[PDB]
Amino acid sequence: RDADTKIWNGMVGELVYGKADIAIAPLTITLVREEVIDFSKPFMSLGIS
Amino acid sequence: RDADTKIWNGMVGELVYGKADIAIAPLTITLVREEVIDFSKPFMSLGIS
Amino acid sequence: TVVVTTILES
Ligand SMILES: NS(=O)(=O)c1cc2c(cc1Cl)N[C@H]([C@H]1C[C@H]3C=C[C@@H]1C3)NS2(=O)=O
Repeated sequence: RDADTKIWNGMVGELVYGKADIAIAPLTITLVREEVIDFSKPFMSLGIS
Repeated sequence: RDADTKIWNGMVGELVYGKADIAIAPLTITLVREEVIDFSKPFMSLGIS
Repeated sequence: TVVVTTILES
């Protein structure tokens, strides 16, 4: 979501607005973007290093 | 799965057949299970060792 | 209630 505006932008936002179809990207599964769109099972796992 | 029967002998056979509701267990997300049950997103990471 | 099945493993 946008800072101070809470409007969805980005690769998440493109899938929100119908333009994008699938996002096969280094994109972290997050609770807040789980709310808007679907996720698959994770394909890579990693931590903050 | 059983040979010639497909009836699961174990926890998920209790989960598929209306007996059990939720299965919170060390249950491996493999393709055979997820095509006929649902999984949530994983909660622990591991491997063959 | 709901049924919360498990397997016995430490
Ligand atoms: N090492 S890694 O992060 O590239 C990585 C990450 C993952 C792998 C395999 C590898 Cl090699 N498989 C798992 C799979 C096992 C079950 C849980 C999620 C899928 C189905 N997904 S994962 O946890 O996202």
